Amino acid sequence: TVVTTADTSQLYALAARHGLKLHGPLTVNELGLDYRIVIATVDDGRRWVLRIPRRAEVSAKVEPEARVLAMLKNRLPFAVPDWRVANAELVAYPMLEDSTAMVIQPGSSTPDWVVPQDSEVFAESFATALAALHAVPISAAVDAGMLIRTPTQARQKVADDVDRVRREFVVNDKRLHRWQRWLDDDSSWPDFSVVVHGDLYVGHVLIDNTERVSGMIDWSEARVDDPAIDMAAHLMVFGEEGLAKLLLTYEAAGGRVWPRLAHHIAERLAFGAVTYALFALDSGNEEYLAAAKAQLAAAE
Ligand SMILES: CC[C@H]1OC(=O)[C@H](C)[C@@H](O[C@H]2C[C@@](C)(OC)[C@@H](O)[C@H](C)O2)[C@H](C)[C@@H](O[C@@H]2O[C@H](C)C[C@H](N(C)C)[C@H]2O)[C@](C)(OC)C[C@@H](C)C(=O)[C@H](C)[C@@H](O)[C@]1(C)O
Ligand SMILES: Nc1nc2c(ncn2[C@@H]2O[C@H](CO)[C@@H](O)[C@H]2O)c(=O)[nH]1
Repeated sequence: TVVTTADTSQLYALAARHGLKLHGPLTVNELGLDYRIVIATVDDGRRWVLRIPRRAEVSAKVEPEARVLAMLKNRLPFAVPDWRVANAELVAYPMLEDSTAMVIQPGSSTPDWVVPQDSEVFAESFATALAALHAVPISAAVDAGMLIRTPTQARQKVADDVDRVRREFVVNDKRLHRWQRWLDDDSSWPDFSVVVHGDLYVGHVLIDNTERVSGMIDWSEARVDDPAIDMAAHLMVFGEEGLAKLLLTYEAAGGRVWPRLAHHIAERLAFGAVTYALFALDSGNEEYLAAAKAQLAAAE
């Protein structure tokens, strides 16, 4: 035989327990710390994504995320995963075959490709898609049992994350003062919350052949919270010029803005160091921890 990374017999049995008959090519990504991700061919001739929780604490998150996606399906003008299997041992959905807005080889630190800066179709359709997401009524989020943060709770969560990093790591003094100044800067913070994706960047956005946004994936961080959460990565990837274009079109599409939104988004992006450090800490992974500590101690 030939040794292969995927355990085809175990994967077949797992899928079959949930009404899916695997047959044909599959691909496996075991780099995720919480899930194994397999793209598999099923006897319907279609590819399906198998999202396999690794541990009980991850399995616990399946049921609430399933309620989120069930609520979002009809309320977004783009596709989201259709979790036709959702249980503690397996999530599975038909693959949304459109490409992500970037392409990267598993394990690599460098993408092969990112949708270009000058793609007006991408920029525009991402802005309108984001306005549509942020227009989902909070009532619908409450009815779906989502995590809800008022503006005060949103700001408290950021404070709590900063304080946890301060307890566990040694942070550059200027970084600490930046975060504290932000937390104390009333004019930066929004006076409302919206449904956010929570982990939104080009790698979780799907596009058609023309580069028009057609879907979003990986909704595990979705909640009602600060809208700027979903704009930080756009600034990170497309710069201030990209952000300026996003905010103009987002507002024109009905997105609610506030005067210091662009500033707030930059502060949220800086806060990404906190998010990364807590991910590292909770992961127990020494390589991620090494990177986090180095970033935190470094002057920005
Ligand atoms: C351009 C392409 C590059 O993407 C980015 O830089 C995004 C803008 C990031 O989001 C930025 C912006 C941000 C707002 O997230 C969208 C912010 O939270 C974050 C930490 O970094 C990522 C997505 C981060 O992931 C996020 O890291 C979190 C700690 C946990 C998140 N999730 C729950 C599993 C996860 O998706 C990550 C750390 O990159 C550096 C992923 C890590 C594997 C890499 O270094 C990558 C190879 C990348 O540099 C990239 C793919 O080449
Ligand atoms: N194009 C596409 N990629 C997916 C889909 N589901 C998962 N992926 C990929 O697998 C990762 C983990 O879910 C994502 O970040 C994507 O890289 C999908 O339906 N379509």
